[PDB]
Amino acid sequence: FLGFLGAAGSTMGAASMTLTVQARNLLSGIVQQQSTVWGIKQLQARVLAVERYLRDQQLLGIWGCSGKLICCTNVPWNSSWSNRNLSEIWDNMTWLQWDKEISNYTQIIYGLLEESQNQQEKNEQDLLA
Amino acid sequence: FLGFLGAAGSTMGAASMTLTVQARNLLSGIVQQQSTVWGIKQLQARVLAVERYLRDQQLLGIWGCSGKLICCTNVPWNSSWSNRNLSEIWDNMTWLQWDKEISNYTQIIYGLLEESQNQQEKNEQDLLA
Amino acid sequence: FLGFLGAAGSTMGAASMTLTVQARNLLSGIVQQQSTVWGIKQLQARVLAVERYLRDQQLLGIWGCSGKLICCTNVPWNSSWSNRNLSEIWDNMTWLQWDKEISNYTQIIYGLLEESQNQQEKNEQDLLA
Amino acid sequence: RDGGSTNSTTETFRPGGGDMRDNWRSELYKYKVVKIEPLGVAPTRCKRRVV
Amino acid sequence: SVLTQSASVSGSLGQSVTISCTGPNSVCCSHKSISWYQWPPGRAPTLIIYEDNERAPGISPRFSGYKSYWSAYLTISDLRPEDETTYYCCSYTHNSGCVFGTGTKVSVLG
Amino acid sequence: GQLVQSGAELKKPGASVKISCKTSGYRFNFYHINWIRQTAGRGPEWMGWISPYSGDKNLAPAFQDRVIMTTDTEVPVTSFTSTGAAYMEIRNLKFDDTGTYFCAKGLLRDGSSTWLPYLWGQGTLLTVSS
Ligand SMILES: *[C@@H]1O[C@H](CO)[C@@H](O[C@@H]2O[C@H](CO)[C@@H](O[C@@H]3O[C@H](CO[C@H]4O[C@H](CO[C@H]5O[C@H](CO)[C@@H](O)[C@H](O)[C@@H]5O)[C@@H](O)[C@H](O[C@H]5O[C@H](CO)[C@@H](O)[C@H](O)[C@@H]5O)[C@@H]4O)[C@@H](O)[C@H](O[C@H]4O[C@H](CO)[C@@H](O)[C@H](O)[C@@H]4O)[C@@H]3O)[C@H](O)[C@H]2NC(C)=O)[C@H](O)[C@H]1NC(C)=O
Ligand SMILES: *[C@@H]1O[C@H](CO)[C@@H](O[C@@H]2O[C@H](CO)[C@@H](O[C@@H]3O[C@H](CO[C@H]4O[C@H](CO[C@H]5O[C@H](CO)[C@@H](O)[C@H](O)[C@@H]5O)[C@@H](O)[C@H](O[C@H]5O[C@H](CO)[C@@H](O)[C@H](O)[C@@H]5O)[C@@H]4O)[C@@H](O)[C@H](O[C@H]4O[C@H](CO)[C@@H](O)[C@H](O)[C@@H]4O)[C@@H]3O)[C@H](O)[C@H]2NC(C)=O)[C@H](O)[C@H]1NC(C)=O
Ligand SMILES: *[C@@H]1O[C@H](CO)[C@@H](O[C@@H]2O[C@H](CO)[C@@H](O[C@@H]3O[C@H](CO[C@H]4O[C@H](CO[C@H]5O[C@H](CO)[C@@H](O)[C@H](O)[C@@H]5O)[C@@H](O)[C@H](O[C@H]5O[C@H](CO)[C@@H](O)[C@H](O)[C@@H]5O)[C@@H]4O)[C@@H](O)[C@H](O[C@H]4O[C@H](CO)[C@@H](O)[C@H](O)[C@@H]4O)[C@@H]3O)[C@H](O)[C@H]2NC(C)=O)[C@H](O)[C@H]1NC(C)=O
Ligand SMILES: *[C@@H]1O[C@H](CO)[C@@H](O)[C@H](O)[C@H]1NC(C)=O
Ligand SMILES: *[C@@H]1O[C@H](CO)[C@@H](O)[C@H](O)[C@H]1NC(C)=O
Ligand SMILES: *[C@@H]1O[C@H](CO)[C@@H](O)[C@H](O)[C@H]1NC(C)=O
Ligand SMILES: *[C@@H]1O[C@H](CO)[C@@H](O)[C@H](O)[C@H]1NC(C)=O
Repeated sequence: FLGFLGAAGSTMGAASMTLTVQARNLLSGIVQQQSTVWGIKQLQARVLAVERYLRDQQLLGIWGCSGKLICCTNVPWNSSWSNRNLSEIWDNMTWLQWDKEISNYTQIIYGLLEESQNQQEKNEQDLLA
Repeated sequence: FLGFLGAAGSTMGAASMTLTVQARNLLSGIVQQQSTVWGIKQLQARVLAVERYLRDQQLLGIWGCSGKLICCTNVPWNSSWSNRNLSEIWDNMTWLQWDKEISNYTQIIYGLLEESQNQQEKNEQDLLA
Repeated sequence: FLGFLGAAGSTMGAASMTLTVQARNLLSGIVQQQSTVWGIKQLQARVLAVERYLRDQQLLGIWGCSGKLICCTNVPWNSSWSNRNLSEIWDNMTWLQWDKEISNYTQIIYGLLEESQNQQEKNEQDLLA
Repeated sequence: RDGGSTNSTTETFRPGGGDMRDNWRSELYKYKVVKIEPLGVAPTRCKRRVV
Repeated sequence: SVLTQSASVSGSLGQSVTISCTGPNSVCCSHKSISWYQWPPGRAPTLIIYEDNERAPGISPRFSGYKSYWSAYLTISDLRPEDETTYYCCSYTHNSGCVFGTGTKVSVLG
Repeated sequence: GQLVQSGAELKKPGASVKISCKTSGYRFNFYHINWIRQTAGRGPEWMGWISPYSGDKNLAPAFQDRVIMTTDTEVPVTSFTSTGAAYMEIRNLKFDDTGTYFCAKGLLRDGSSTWLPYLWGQGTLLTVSS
């Protein structure tokens, strides 16, 4: 085990096997004794952390993945996003340059995910006799 | 696509097909440069939003629906809540007058949901040989 | 029904059948009219509640149990944690003395849970032809 | 109490109100603050569905 | 009483031995719990077996209980010197106190 | 936990005697307290049990009219243990009542054998003679 962000320079698969370390060490909780400028700061920072966490959890849930970590979808990979095969992506690039290469088309992928999940749920509603 | 609350006057089914727009646009995140009365306000409002969101997510989870959006239960629809058939409800009323008609019995339905889910989980615990 | 923490002195099973009362009454929401020392206090307390709740929900999700309440794992009960059989544990001790007896080994159990769930998800990723 | 004299002979009591906190203890004597740890791990004969 | 045990039994070191416990249908066996106790004469007993089969905390796996439709049994495997004493079975349900058997004295030879 | 019974008493036939059973090392209020006797002529005989929590008693028919079982209220020690005391008074003693009497703590807080005597005291010897 390498620690938080330890696999930042690793291959995307090597980092993917240990995403849970980074995901867990994302939320802290650093007690207090503020009972002041410093207090205003500590209170403001407190909110932003769980705020980003809950935004990400909201996104995970509105994609059919409220259970976090690893999930699959019904959305096909449109070749226009990236033209690299599987070996190249998972054993030649790290997650950083990957998100750099796909940041152009991230929100479109997010929309495709939400819509595929909504159609799956409509099918579930249809799915009884 | 009509936008946030766009189907407020639509039939309950027409709005039900696009609940995800309203559900997604429920959480914001409006950065800052407060580094004051205005700051106290912005900080206080920040909390209340995700607070209501987490109360609703708590309710969703304690009903067996932490995955959000659309889910079904084992609770039968007691006719005393509303006497309208399916066509009338889903193609004659909007969600607003619906929640007005059922607000009398909302909490009872919530209790039935939580208890049915708890019994399902007890059955799951029983469910191994 | 006994109420919040009503089964604190009950057997672990008697309390286990009604964990949902304690779990639900864990999150409040006590409005406001602070529009002051009292306001600083009420704002600070507001954060800590949902903060602990979200830490617990984070733990639940990183164990494969974001649906809350009752879930099972692939982790075997190592006898070194406690040597008591099933009858003794579920019908002779309460949850308080239980958590006292197992507090020595809680974090190890949590790590075993997270790792078993991660391996299950890796298997899921492998699980298509 | 006073300062300890010859033991068990006589005991003398004078009233004081040295601090204000004792009044809070006088009305907070029955209360106590605890935090809920809603996370319990326990052994059952249950395993999750195999992948 | 009406719950009869084998009056005496003996077993060799490292072997096993079985004690019986039977009586009328009013006391035995189906729908009635059986417990086993090690009860040296002149001393307080020790619970070995409860709920027919389920052994008391800390009891060695050498001890086992088994209840059929006509009789109940207590099996001691890998006999030791300390197993040489007196043993009792009890018939009980929930609202009725213990009903003890006639008793069995175990002797460990060799 | 430890169960400590009263020592020993000598009583003439027709008299009464009261045996005590002081408890410690466990929550006295939670486990039933049973009273069981042992005589040379009739063997082991279960007499009855009493709940320190509710006061509910269950006496064997042979002792329902001459045995009185009582309990005190538990004296807390920490939170998971306490000290307590139960008493059994047996009257109209006869020669066949001579023997050893035991109080015993139950097995489980819930289940199919809650009252089942699990933790036993050292016993109190009662002699009936002239
Ligand atoms: C940071 O970046 C660097 C650089 O990108 C990256 O290093 C790369 O890591 C990847 C995987 O993590 C490597 O790919 C693997 O390479 C493994 C090692 O190759 C073995 O073979 C070498 C040749 O051995 C011959 O010669 C020696 C004498 O020299 C002789 O004794 C032998 O018998 C044999 O004839 C050998 O020298 C080499 O030894 C180095 O490494 C070992 C530890 O493994 C160490 O003990 C030595 O001291 C020496 O430093 C090594 O033994 C190879 O095993 C592996 O192939 C298996 O695994 C893959 C899965 O990964 C399977 O699919 C496959 O089927 C095999 O089972 C794989 O090829 C890559 O070579 C590294 N280097 C690069 C790319 O330049 C770091 O990991 C990055 N770190 C982080 C944290 O990001
Ligand atoms: C706000 O509230 C209003 C009012 O409540 C609401 O409007 C209602 O919307 C619902 C559904 O959204 C409507 O119900 C549907 O009606 C559809 C339209 O009816 C068609 O038929 C009309 C008659 O056509 C004849 O005559 C013409 C000449 O006039 C001729 O050429 C034809 O060949 C034919 O002979 C026609 O005039 C009408 O045209 C209007 O609408 C079209 C767009 O559809 C537009 O282009 C025109 O300019 C004109 O404005 C229309 O073509 C009907 O198709 C539909 O039936 C199908 O769908 C349902 C599922 O919805 C299926 O179950 C069914 O099997 C069919 O496949 C359905 O009946 C209702 O009529 C509206 N009006 C009311 C209730 O008064 C808005 O939607 C609300 N908006 C929001 C945002 O809340
Ligand atoms: C706080 O702690 C206390 C102490 O630990 C705890 O009390 C224990 O609770 C557990 C379970 O909650 C009890 O275990 C159960 O006991 C049930 C009651 O036993 C029945 O039998 C008694 C004997 O009856 C005979 O005698 C009477 C005359 O006296 C005669 O009429 C009868 O016909 C019969 O011959 C009886 O006296 C007793 O009555 C008491 O309780 C009833 C309510 O039940 C009340 O009406 C009376 O006034 C009196 O107070 C009672 O009827 C028993 O039913 C049960 O067995 C069933 O359930 C289990 C599952 O629990 C099944 O597995 C099993 O197969 C049976 O179906 C079980 O044995 C235990 O006895 C209590 N006492 C202890 C441990 O000392 C509290 O619950 C705790 N409370 C909290 C909130 O934590
Ligand atoms: C894929 O992307 C291209 C270009 O962005 C777009 O035209 C097309 O509609 C997308 N979907 C496909 C090809 O299914
Ligand atoms: C339905 O509601 C009525 C009235 O509120 C109530 O009496 C009844 O118990 C409920 N449940 C049924 C009918 O199953
Ligand atoms: C169980 O615990 C012991 C002691 O903590 C440890 O040595 C062992 O590796 C653990 N796992 C087992 C026995 O599978
Ligand atoms: C039950 O308890 C015994 C000792 O009382 C222990 O050796 C055993 O591991 C426990 N678990 C079982 C038998 O599954």
